[PDB]
Amino acid sequence: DAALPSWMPGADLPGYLNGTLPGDFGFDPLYLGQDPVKLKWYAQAELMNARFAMLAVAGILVPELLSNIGFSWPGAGVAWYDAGKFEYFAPASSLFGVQMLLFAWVEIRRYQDFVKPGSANQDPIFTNNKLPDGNEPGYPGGIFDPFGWSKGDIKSLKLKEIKNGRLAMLAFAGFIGQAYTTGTTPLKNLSTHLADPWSTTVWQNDLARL
Amino acid sequence: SRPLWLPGSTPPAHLKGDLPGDFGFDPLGLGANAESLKWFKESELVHSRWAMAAVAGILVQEIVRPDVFWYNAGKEVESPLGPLGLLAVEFFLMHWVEVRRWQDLRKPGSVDQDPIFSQYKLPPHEVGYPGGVFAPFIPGDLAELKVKEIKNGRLAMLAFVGFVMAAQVTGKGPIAALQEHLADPWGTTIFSKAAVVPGQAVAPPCKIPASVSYKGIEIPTPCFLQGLWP
Amino acid sequence: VRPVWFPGNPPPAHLDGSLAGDYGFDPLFLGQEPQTLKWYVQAELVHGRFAMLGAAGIILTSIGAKVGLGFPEWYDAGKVVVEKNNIDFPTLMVIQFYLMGWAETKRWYDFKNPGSQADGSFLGFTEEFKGLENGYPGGRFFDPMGLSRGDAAKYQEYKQKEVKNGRLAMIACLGFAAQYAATGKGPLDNLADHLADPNHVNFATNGVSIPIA
Amino acid sequence: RQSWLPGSQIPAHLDTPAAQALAGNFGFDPLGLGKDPVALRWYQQAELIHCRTAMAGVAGILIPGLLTKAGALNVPEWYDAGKVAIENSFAPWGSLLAVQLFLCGFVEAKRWQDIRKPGSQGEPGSFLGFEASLKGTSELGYPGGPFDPLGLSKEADKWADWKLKEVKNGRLAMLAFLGFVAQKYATGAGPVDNLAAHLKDPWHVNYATNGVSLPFL
Amino acid sequence: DIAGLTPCSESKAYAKLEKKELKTLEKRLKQYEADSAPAVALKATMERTKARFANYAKAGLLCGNDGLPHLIADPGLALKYGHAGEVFIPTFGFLYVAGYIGYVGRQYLIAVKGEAKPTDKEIIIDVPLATKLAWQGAGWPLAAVQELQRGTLLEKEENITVSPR
Amino acid sequence: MKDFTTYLSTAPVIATIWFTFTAGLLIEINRYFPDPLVFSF
Ligand code: CLA
Ligand code: CLA
Ligand code: CLA
Ligand code: CLA
Ligand code: CLA
Ligand SMILES: CC(/C=C/C=C(C)/C=C/[C@@]12O[C@]1(C)C[C@@H](O)CC2(C)C)=C\C=C\C=C(C)\C=C\C=C(C)\C=C\[C@@]12O[C@]1(C)C[C@@H](O)CC2(C)C
Repeated sequence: DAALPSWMPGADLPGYLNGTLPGDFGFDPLYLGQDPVKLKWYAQAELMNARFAMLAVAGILVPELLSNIGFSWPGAGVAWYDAGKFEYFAPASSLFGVQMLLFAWVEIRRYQDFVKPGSANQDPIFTNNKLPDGNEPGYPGGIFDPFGWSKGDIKSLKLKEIKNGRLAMLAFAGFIGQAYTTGTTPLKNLSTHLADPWSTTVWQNDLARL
Repeated sequence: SRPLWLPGSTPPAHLKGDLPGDFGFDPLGLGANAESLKWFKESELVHSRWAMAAVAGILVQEIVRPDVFWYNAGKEVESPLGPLGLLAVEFFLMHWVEVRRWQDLRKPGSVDQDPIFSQYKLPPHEVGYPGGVFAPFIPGDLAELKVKEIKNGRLAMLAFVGFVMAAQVTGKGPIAALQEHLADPWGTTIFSKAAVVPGQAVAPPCKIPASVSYKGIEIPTPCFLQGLWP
Repeated sequence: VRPVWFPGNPPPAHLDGSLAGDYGFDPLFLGQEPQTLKWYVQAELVHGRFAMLGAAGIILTSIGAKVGLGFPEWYDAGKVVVEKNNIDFPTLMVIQFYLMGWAETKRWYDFKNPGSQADGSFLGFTEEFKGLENGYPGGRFFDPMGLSRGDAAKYQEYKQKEVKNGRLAMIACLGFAAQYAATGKGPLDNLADHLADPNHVNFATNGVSIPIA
Repeated sequence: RQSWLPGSQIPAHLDTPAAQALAGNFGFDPLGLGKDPVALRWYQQAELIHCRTAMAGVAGILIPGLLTKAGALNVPEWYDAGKVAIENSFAPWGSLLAVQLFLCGFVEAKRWQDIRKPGSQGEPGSFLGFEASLKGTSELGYPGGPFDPLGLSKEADKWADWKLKEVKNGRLAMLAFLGFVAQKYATGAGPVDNLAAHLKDPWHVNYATNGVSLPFL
Repeated sequence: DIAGLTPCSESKAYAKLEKKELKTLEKRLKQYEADSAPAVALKATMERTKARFANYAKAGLLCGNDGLPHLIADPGLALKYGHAGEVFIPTFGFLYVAGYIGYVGRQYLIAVKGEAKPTDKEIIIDVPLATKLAWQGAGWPLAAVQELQRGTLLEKEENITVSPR
Repeated sequence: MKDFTTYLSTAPVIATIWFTFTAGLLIEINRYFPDPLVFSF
């Protein structure tokens, strides 16, 4: 290893994590990323779960935030764990069908990029359009990077991405756990913790609940 | 050569006198292993420091607030931060600092650096004696002060054990029991409260109840090793 | 030369003065074969350690029941424990046998293969389970203080003390059993009855031990 | 070495190059059943078929069981589903079993003759061109081709661990079916309901506290 | 209703035999006091008798005109009418154990054939070897089938024969 | 006691021990499961 950051200062890190991935702090106490093929898979899995969890915590909080602020949606005040029972123009059936067809397309595209990097950088129809060569799996760029980032700043930005994404994955785990234990919305849990933080610890609530 | 716990004895071969408080006392040979001796040195230091802080704390609590029994002071504070909020803060803060101390114990060159403000760190020190920001105004030589620390700390360890066993037998605090002994020197010893002979055993009953409420539960409050009490 | 159980009698050739507590006591020549002697050495040590724990526990709980604390006697504590706490005795027994089977199979297959149990198969623990000597596992888990390490003469003295207190505790547990079967009361009740009248209160005055009178 | 008993003497027939290539070789052969290499090959095939069949069946037991404990389905218990499915069916269970035995005997006889001679069903002219895709692969029990749509066997990097995952999940699922059977015979409830009853009171609801497993206790 | 045999739960001679045995036992019991050692013994015997009759009638056994359970040896009649536990199941239960014994002894013989004095390993048993083989003979059917298919169960014409073949 | 355990491994002693074991197993099976005319459990 080296003088890189570490999840535990002084700990003898495993070594196969040597900074080349974003957010490398040596945390692999179960040695799940020991084999480089499993590590190449888990890097992309981390990126994907991370980005989807970031989107999810955004779409759970900022609706909750906009509703507690007092804006008007048809879908305001409906909990994130109750938005499926909500009625829309289509039943959830057709929504899952369309979702899975479209995601089959784009996820098989992403998987073709992962299997053979540099392959899915081209449109079916408009071949004038393409993604810039030299990209990595998980970081397509081009039309996925339209606002003009990735020129410099890229290691800083990848570290930022994976840090916010780990935080968001933990936040979604917390949404699930808090909605299963407290049975309420997450920002209302924040409000009940900020009301009196000393009588609303998880220890306190879980002891009172049994 | 050096003063020993027994002025005529020979210290064990593994106690050469280098350490502070090294008076040749290891009749069981617990510190014979060189790796166990480091851990026991650190445990002696932190036990000494905890016990010194705790003995001073009980004494000063008894002086300032004689209204409260130090043995009962856990269930009599009624702070607005509740029991579990305090317990959580203490758990996490003590976990941080003790894991940091533990990481210095295992790999000593590991943790001298601040994990926030990188410009501040501790100088290369000895394990058990951090220094740096922990030690401003060291008054005099460091070796004699380490000896003083460990001696006052052994005394304070015995003093806290004495607080406990004189608060379970007498039910009174340290200075209250001291005044109880000064008001009756020949009748308030443990020899004058207790005696076992081949045919009967008189033990002092505990003045501590076996259980206390503390907010809707019943905390078991047992005497330390009653039964083995004389 | 060396103290023998029967002074004057030469010790048997297979009991060299090397094992802890070697007094040349093998009239039935049960440990004449070396591998059988290693097996019996570990058996003696396990028996004696379990018996030391048992004598200590019986003595402590008898002290507690004698001074008036909330303690049953050793012959009544199982029922009291499984009935005070609503503990299913089958569940407790099978948990005990699961855990003790893990531990004792590790024992067995370190006896059969001393080099074993230190490959890192259990949980990555290699050196905590390699074993120092036969019957003396050692390491950071079984010898956390390192008392086998460091001073060797102290280690031999401790081996002697261990085996001797173990034999004494085995005799003591046999005595607890026989004293319950004879007097029908606790060990320290027996001791207090003996200290009350040392004469007229002993095994010769139960009618059980000596049936002549 | 990755043994089942770290201190055991592993049988010499499971330490051979021909046996250490087999998936999930932890030296477990206390009865010496695979001391014959031909018997070891045949029993490796039997282990693979049992493990895949048990994986499929135990999934079909506990996945729909978990989904009917969660309301997503209303599948009856696995010890009741045959009667329920045959009372809603187009056929008696006899004709069903006959069609099933014919269709299964065909493919299992093909698998049999491939075990007898590896790569023999690719004899040209046997099927209608499909025999080309029935030669199997270099490894027996891992046929590939039409049985491998996603092409996950064409790596030679994840292949050993794919094997290991298969055989380990399959041994686990075989144990799981044996447990379904024993738990039905000892409790009279479903496997997921057994899990629930154990998770609501583990220290008084287990095999030590039913009247069947330990009559002495 | 297999061979004119009535179930023992419906036969009256079966109940007659039960009450006859119990009458014998209680006529012996009348001689002793309430809880004697003989009284305890005879009450236990009566309980064993009632339990035995209940457990034979519960097992679907067929009885004759004498009220005695008759076993069905035929597979096909035992499996059609639920009498497989009489002769059919214990058949394979026995054959497993008998092949166990034979296979274990065979393996012991074959293993001691290699030693310099194979005869003294038969009057003085190699107990560790014998126990190893006794434990690993639980899979005797599979091992026997696989030894049959290799042609190594049988000896060829190296066995000895008399002069007229 | 290598010779004593060689004696105990003799055909008559081993036969006695093994048949005491088998007979005791059958006797205990017939005590705890009395009168087993048929396989019904
Ligand atoms: C495949 C794994 C598996 C799992 C997860 C379970 C789980 C369970 N079983 Mg089942 N069981 C299994 C296999 C399994 N069993 C097998 C193979 C048998 C036949 C011997 C049984 C026979 C059986 C009976 C007769 C009963 C249970 C019962 C139970 C429940 C309580 C546990 C108990 O009493 O001890 C389980 C009993 C055993 C003899 C242990 C067998 C376990 C085997 C060796 C595999 C698992 C070991 C593995 C190393 C650790 C767990 C793996 C897990 C993380 C996947 C629990 C839900 C009880 C129940 O219904 O309570 C509500 C009950 O009465 N089980
Ligand atoms: C060859 C003729 C023959 C046959 C077929 C039988 C058959 C029987 N006799 Mg009769 N008997 C015979 C000759 C015969 N006997 C003779 C010659 C005598 C005079 C000495 C007697 C005297 C006699 C009496 C006095 C009694 C019997 C009884 C029985 C029954 C025994 C049931 C039993 O023990 O369950 C045993 C059940 C088992 C399952 C045991 C099988 C063996 C092992 C344990 C199975 C293996 C399990 C497992 C794999 C082991 C793992 C390893 C292990 C080391 C842990 C059975 C109907 C008894 C009875 O009730 O009859 C109705 C009875 O009371 N017999
Ligand atoms: C993203 C991190 C995150 C954050 C900020 C919170 C915040 C909160 N949680 Mg949630 N929670 C989380 C993750 C998180 N949780 C996860 C992953 C789980 C699953 C185990 C839970 C399960 C859970 C339950 C069951 C309950 C809460 C509750 C609470 C509230 C009181 C805190 C408490 O009692 O201790 C909860 C603390 C934990 C469970 C420890 C998780 C710590 C995470 C993993 C790392 C924290 C990051 C960093 C070190 C510190 C924060 C930095 C930054 C966010 C400022 C508070 C609003 C309680 C509530 O509703 O209050 C009213 C409550 O009952 N949480
Ligand atoms: C008189 C008792 C006695 C003595 C002298 C020893 C001595 C020894 N043991 Mg043994 N041992 C004993 C009892 C004893 N043991 C018992 C009862 C157990 C079962 C728990 C063991 C289990 C055991 C294992 C598994 C191992 C040893 C090892 C050792 C060696 C190194 C440790 C040492 O120096 O111990 C010195 C002992 C003392 C100074 C005695 C301390 C006095 C105690 C604390 C009195 C109070 C007892 C209390 C009432 C009940 C305690 C409960 C318990 C669960 C903690 C040394 C030869 C290790 C070894 O050989 O390393 C190579 C090793 O691996 N022993
Ligand atoms: C650990 C040693 C020990 C100690 C300190 C005591 C102490 C006591 N016992 Mg107990 N006892 C012991 C061992 C011990 N016993 C053993 C091993 C047995 C079984 C034989 C008994 C059986 C027993 C009974 C039945 C009774 C007592 C009683 C008593 C009390 C009065 C003494 C008496 O009656 O003589 C008993 C003294 C002995 C039996 C001798 C002590 C043990 C010897 C020295 C062991 C020698 C073993 C030897 C070295 C090797 C054996 C093998 C060899 C034959 C080849 C007293 C409190 C009585 C009581 O309750 O008092 C009211 C009573 O009724 N004891
Ligand atoms: C195939 C299998 C299970 C298949 C299950 C299926 C099809 C289930 C089907 C259904 O449920 C569904 C789906 C839906 C239901 O409505 C209908 C049915 C039809 C009921 C289990 C095998 C299960 C097989 C098992 C449990 C085998 C266990 C073998 C062991 C333990 C062997 C051990 C040893 O042999 C070794 C390894 C080495 C030796 O040296 C030592 C010993 C010890 C002898």
